[PDB]
Amino acid sequence: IVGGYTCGANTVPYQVSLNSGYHFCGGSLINSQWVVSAAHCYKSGIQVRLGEDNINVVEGNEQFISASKSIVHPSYNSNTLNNDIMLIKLKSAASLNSRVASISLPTSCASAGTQCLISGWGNTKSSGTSYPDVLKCLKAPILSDSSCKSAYPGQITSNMFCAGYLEGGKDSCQGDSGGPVVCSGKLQGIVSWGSGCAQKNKPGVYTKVCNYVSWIKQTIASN
Ligand SMILES: [Ca+2]
Repeated sequence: IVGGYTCGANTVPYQVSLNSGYHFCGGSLINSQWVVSAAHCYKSGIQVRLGEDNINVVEGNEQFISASKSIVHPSYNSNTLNNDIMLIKLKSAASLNSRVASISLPTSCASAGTQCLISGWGNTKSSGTSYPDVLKCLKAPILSDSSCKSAYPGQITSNMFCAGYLEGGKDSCQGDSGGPVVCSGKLQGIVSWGSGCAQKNKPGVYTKVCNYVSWIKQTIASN
């Protein structure tokens, strides 16, 4: 997250870190057994880390649970990033509490202008590199589909939306991928892609979760 703030420990209780020896992507806890992330984050050998603030220090509220299964969306295209969503099942159920909590799925799509919370452990610099230990947060609005398409000609599908600031300076970034965009208490987006980070006229692009609720629910119900 570039241009954001320190969230505070366990203030974003649905945020998870995906770990394969090292943090590599975010995700969102949607029930005791299942995490939502980006398909481009797929790899084997995932350990889900819940209850994290500093990802390099054991602070006392963590739950580390290995994934048993991951399910990339059936129509994910890694070239275009269309349908950049995947589900990860935990080998054992998380113990839900005030600091480890699921986030609700939306019932309707969000609108441009809605303010959302974007979070992660990704790069905090737009020109260099600096990776934080503690969770960072950014409040940002959803942008109009016409502004989004104009920013990224030929690249924005109906399964994507833009959020952020056209002036630059405030965005998600590498290492935030897979993490949440939460608006009014609902998971509306997944950190997906962008041109660099925090660049003028190049807002963040997010997977549009509302399009996937029926796939998420039916997949969980049979897996
Ligand atoms: Ca920790």
